[PDB]
Amino acid sequence: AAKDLLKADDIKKALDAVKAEGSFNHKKFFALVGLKAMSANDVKKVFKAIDADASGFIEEEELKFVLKSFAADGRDLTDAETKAFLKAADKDGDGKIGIDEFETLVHEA
Ligand SMILES: [Ca+2]
Ligand SMILES: [Ca+2]
Repeated sequence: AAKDLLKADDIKKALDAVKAEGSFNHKKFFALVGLKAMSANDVKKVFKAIDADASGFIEEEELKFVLKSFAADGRDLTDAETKAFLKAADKDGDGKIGIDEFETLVHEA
């Protein structure tokens, strides 16, 4: 759904930089693809897609396929890479990244 809403080549540079098995962080990746360039509104729409279980929330499982909107199966978290996104974006440390938390980590990425 966000594959046509992106630049295409921007997703090939971020994923090509993290493809390693633990080379993903979340800042250099999103900063590359260009998700922060989107507008807070078009960001709430990017998150609505991150929301895998349609629960207006980004749970740890979402993090596993966080880059799914860009690729049904693009970057497959290594597990440790998923433990970074969760402890790098979850500021309140609640276990769920709502929008403001997500759009805040997508723009500061
Ligand atoms: Ca959710
Ligand atoms: Ca949170």
